[PDB]
Amino acid sequence: RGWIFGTTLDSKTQSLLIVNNATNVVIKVCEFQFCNDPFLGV
Amino acid sequence: YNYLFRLFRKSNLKPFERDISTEIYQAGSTPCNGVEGFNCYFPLQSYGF
Ligand SMILES: *[C@@H]1O[C@H](CO)[C@@H](O)[C@H](O)[C@H]1NC(C)=O
Repeated sequence: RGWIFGTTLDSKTQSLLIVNNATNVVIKVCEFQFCNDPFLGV
Repeated sequence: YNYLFRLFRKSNLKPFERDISTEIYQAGSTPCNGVEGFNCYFPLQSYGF
């Protein structure tokens, strides 16, 4: 359902994130905190 | 001093490349250890208009 792209993928620098959640497609590049493995915990 | 520019990098930017990275630029033999020093420079500067 999704992808991370970038150089370091560290949740610190600029890095593309793409997620499908069935209601929407959500895209971010954020210089911001995420999980080290942000799977959808259904 | 609120307006800033980059002065150094590994290589010149590609068309519309938008690199924020603030890590110490290593320009030679010595490692930078997370600080400025010999061969090791902070990549941003201010105009100070
Ligand atoms: C999908 O993401 C949007 C925010 O972009 C959110 O409003 C929506 O509730 C999400 N859908 C689900 C099923 O969580």
